[PDB]
Amino acid sequence: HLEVRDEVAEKCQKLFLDFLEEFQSSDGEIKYLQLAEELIRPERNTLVVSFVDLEQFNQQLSTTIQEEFYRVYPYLCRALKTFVKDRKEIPLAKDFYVAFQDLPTRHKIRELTSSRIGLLTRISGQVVRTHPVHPELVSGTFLCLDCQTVIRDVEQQFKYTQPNICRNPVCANRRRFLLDTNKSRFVDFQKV
Amino acid sequence: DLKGHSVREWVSMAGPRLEIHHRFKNFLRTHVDSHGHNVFKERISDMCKENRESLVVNYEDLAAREHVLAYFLPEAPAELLQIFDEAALEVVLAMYPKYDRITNHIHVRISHLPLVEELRSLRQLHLNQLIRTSGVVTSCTGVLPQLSMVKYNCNKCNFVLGPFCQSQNQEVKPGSCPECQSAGPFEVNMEETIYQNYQRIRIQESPGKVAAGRLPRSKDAILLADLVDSCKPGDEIELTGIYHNNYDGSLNTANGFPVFATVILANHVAKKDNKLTDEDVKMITSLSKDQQIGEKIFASIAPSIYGHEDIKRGLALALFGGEPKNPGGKHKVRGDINVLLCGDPGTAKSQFLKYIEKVSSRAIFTTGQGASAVGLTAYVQRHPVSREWTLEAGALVLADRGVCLIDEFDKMNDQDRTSIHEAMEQQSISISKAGIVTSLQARCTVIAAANPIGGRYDPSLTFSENVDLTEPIISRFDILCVVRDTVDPVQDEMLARFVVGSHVRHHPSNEPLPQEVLKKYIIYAKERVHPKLNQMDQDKVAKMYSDLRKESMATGSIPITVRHIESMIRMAEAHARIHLRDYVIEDDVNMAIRVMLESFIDTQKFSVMRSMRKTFARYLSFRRDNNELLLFILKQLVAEQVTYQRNRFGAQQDTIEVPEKDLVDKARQINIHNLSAFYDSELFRMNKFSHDLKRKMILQQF
Ligand SMILES: Nc1ncnc2c1ncn2[C@@H]1O[C@H](COP(=O)(O)OP(=O)(O)OP(=O)(O)O)[C@@H](O)[C@H]1O
Ligand SMILES: [Mg+2]
Ligand SMILES: [Zn+2]
Ligand SMILES: [Zn+2]
Repeated sequence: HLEVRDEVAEKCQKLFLDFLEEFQSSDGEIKYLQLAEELIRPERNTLVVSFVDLEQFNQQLSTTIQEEFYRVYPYLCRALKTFVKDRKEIPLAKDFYVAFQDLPTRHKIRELTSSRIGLLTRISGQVVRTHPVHPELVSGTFLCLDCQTVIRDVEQQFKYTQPNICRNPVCANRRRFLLDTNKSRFVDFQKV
Repeated sequence: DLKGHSVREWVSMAGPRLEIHHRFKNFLRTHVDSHGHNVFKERISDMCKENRESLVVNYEDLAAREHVLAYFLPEAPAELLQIFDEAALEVVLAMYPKYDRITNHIHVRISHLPLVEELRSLRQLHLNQLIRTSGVVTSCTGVLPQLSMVKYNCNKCNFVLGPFCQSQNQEVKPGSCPECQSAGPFEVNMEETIYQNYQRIRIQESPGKVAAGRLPRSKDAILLADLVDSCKPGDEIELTGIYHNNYDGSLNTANGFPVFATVILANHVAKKDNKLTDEDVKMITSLSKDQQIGEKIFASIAPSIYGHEDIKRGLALALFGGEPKNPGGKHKVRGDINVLLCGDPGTAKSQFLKYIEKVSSRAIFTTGQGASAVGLTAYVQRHPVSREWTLEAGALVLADRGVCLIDEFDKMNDQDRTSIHEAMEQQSISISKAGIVTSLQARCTVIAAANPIGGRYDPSLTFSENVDLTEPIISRFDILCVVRDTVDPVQDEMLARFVVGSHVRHHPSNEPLPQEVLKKYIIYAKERVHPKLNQMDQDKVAKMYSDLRKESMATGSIPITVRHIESMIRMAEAHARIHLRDYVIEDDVNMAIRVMLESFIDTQKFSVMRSMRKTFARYLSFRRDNNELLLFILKQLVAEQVTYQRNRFGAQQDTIEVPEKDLVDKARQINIHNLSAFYDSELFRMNKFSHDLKRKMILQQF
């Protein structure tokens, strides 16, 4: 009914925004403000934030980010989006991404077990081959071919995902959908 | 708020919709009745008390408090009434938390809408708008169940497709099955579906309103879920509803022009009449002890008919009725007092029957002609308006526990005659028509009016050879009222004053007791739930009937029979019931004997009638104040004198007079000897009478 709130992710997002607008470098100025300055530029959409700083500022926040990275990552990106919207004049629809660096611990590729699924890890390997850069659908807006209702912002989970059901309840359509490419959003995607 | 574009979509929009919702809650919570009486708290309270799921909101009050909602209400009433229903549900659930398991939907009925349009004036301008109209319900379907929240079965995998709202506009048709994704056939799951009550009525303009010479117009209306069975064919109602265009009727079948059928979605129905169970027996009983309740009751029937007091006694007796009884289960005797008024024309017989139809509960009216809605005989056929195969049980069984009023009794069919004979002898009607072999009960009291043969009652003949009814039909009546019309200047003048007065006081630019008012009269007659009983005076009755037999054989008369004493028992029980006695007192028996004897004597031809009047004056004069007896005598004397004058002189001398000797002789004949009370009586003067003592003459100035 009231859009059940992921309270862990919401708290993580608020604390991340606080770290963003409050953490300061050695000289004493808010470093990620100076770094989000570069992020106004087109072709610029990732803010690289060091995990050492995140540990220094808020230990519980960094632990939550490390332990539940996959569920809270969109909220970290939303916090970055609000962090930059007020400062500057970005396009409304631009998407911003957060990159973490300097994890103190490194895992072996043998150690990438099913207990590490969905949590922040750093690995080292040797690049064998890189594929081309493609656009990847991250959320498509679909049209029901039965009742012409637009189901919007259905999230792809690394697979082409159609809406489970048509939003129109007297239409139980689960097969016949049309993607609206111009109404959908993509990300740059490379498989290596 | 206000509008920046069309009202329907403006109040559909989320912002203004929510504002309207909050404002209507504010209204329902904060409306006082000009005397601090918080109307809606108590209204919700009593509605929940009796589980009514419908809240009536006065449009005057809504407009006075908040005029923007009132101005938006008739422009887009579908949306506004939806909002109002949601807000009413919220306010009720806030006031009563436990009422969600009673109805889960509150209907708001808008009252006293000022937009009163007559049916002939609805146009395409009015479409989708809340209108108020008035008219007469002409037809009404039964309450039908209509799908409300319909669950469907996928009859390919049996999944139950979730509840879909059923709008009034179109059939809800599911798309795919959520599980198996079949478009294929579905069916209503009638166990998981919830239904709502549905009823179509046709309402036409009241015939009084349609005036110039033109035909009345009718509209269909749809009553839903609380409004059903609030009307009835014949009711005059006020209808508030949405003038509706868009469901499935548009004449696309090239059957003609692309015209649209319209309906009114009724939102509020208000009948135009009074609203039959008694709570104060106390007043009835207080009147019962009045010791003169009988004469008040008799004077209280047919108040708009002048005179005819004997007919009024008979009709009151019949209206109260006697005691049915059936020893063992094999000797049925009715308690119904059937009354037959036979009288020459223009003597208020039909007015008497219409009065009885007005006062009696379960009275139905029928005629010997073909000019009636109900007919005496039962038949089975397809109903003209319903199209529905119906056992059209006759007017004799439609009045099974009440009274059947048959006007123009002598002008019946042979079929009608055998029907009335069966109902009035067996108190049942036997069908053998289609495949229907049934017997169905007609325990009515029959009150009939007939005309004499030749249009004038001839007292030279007996009642039987005056009326054009067979003996078996006449014998099944307790009271035969011969309504004999004569020229009497005083009675003519009183009647003329009466009727001209009725014409004066009903212009469009506008005897010893007081008649008991007709509403408490109806209530008093509802105290026929006290069955009663007698243990009084068999000896006098038996000798009365033996002497009646000997006189009735000693002349060539219609003989008294057992039937007459049983009718006397019925009448005595009826008279005792008038007094709520619970027992039959000797004056009840004496009054019953008087009524039975008067009916029996007047039935006789003139000679036997007069001889019997002489030889039974003792019985016939009970409860007569000896002023009426003298008045009858004096009137007969002066009438004989005027019929002498009109013949010897052709014309009559005004200020007719008769000598006191004749009156005193007749008074000694009836053993009065006291005429001073008569002379001083008001009855004397009211009949335009006077006498001169020194003249020794009594006179009538006209
Ligand atoms: N005694 C009376 N008091 C008041 N009105 C009377 C009386 N007698 C006759 N009328 C009036 O006379 C009119 C004729 O009455 P009504 O139609 O009842 O007579 P009727 O006996 O039915 O005649 P018919 O035998 O021709 O049917 C009525 O409008 C009635 O109001
Ligand atoms: Mg008549
Ligand atoms: Zn659909
Ligand atoms: Zn199915």
